[PDB]
Amino acid sequence: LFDRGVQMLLTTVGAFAAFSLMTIAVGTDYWLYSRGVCKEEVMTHSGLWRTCCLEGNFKGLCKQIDHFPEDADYEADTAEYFLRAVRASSIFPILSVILLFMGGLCIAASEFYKTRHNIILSAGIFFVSAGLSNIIGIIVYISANAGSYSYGWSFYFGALSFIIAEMVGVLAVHMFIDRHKQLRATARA
Amino acid sequence: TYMRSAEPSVFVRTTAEGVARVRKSKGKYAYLLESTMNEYIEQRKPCDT
Repeated sequence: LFDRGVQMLLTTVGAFAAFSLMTIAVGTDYWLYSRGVCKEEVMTHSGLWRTCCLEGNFKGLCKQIDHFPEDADYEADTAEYFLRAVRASSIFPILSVILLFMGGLCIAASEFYKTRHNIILSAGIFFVSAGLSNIIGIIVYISANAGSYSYGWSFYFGALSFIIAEMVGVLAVHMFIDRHKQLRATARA
Repeated sequence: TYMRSAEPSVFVRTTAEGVARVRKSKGKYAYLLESTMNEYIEQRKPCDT
């Protein structure tokens, strides 16, 4: 909002924080708190790949998530199959992870070859797209849930990583406006 | 002719396993049984038919 060095530092630290939070969110098996089984129904903490027990006779023995359950899964329509494929493969959380990493690389590499004026816009677009991918992934995960529960901290880790990415993306493109604004100012004089 | 071409065979050896396939299908299988017996189960346990 003021100066450039701090604003550079603020954007970089925000991008790194968003990347770390989102990477933790993807790799943490604490997304959903619901009653279930880790092999009778009991309190379980779920993620995207494994779900263990809480307050159970054994503690911390997860299984692979039954993305395609056996024993008469009953099948479903093409849209439901598509949704199950997205939820199982987690393409949107991972795609957002990739976009966040790419934007972090772009902003980090901006300190090299300052002349190229589209790398910062590329970083901003990458961060904005990562935020949109976060929205889509959260929505698809919650929809797959509905198919007494509470969400784990890692789900809220990935919820704030969308807010930070958009606030980083807002600043990143804002830097593109001002640094291009200087070009007109020096051209007029 | 469909039960001839129904692979796997939809025929049930006993009347107990006929309803058993129904409760394990969740609306994907229909059972042809006597009407008097049918009115029993629809009020009998597990009250899902």
